[PDB]
Amino acid sequence: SDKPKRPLSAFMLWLNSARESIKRENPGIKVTEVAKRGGELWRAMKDKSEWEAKAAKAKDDYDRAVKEFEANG
DNA sequence: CGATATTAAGAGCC
DNA sequence: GGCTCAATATCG
Repeated sequence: SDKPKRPLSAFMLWLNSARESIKRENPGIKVTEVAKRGGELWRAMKDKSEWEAKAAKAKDDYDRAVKEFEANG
């Protein structure tokens, strides 16, 4: 199928798991507080190759889905 | 289905 | 070359 949900950053990949880790320490948080805590934690996260490999995988399937967007429009 | 709220890195739309 | 992308939780 055409029209993909676009690819993500290495940040967004980690933020989804960090949301659950931040919920364990702060009960009032949802997503925007996790984005602020996220900014300070990602600044200190060297060797981010897990997060970079997962977003690079999403970029390859995005390029595949985008090829079908030109085949169907 | 589309709009509100916060933060980042990559390659696309036409 | 200005605009595009989630992730989670709710209402028009």
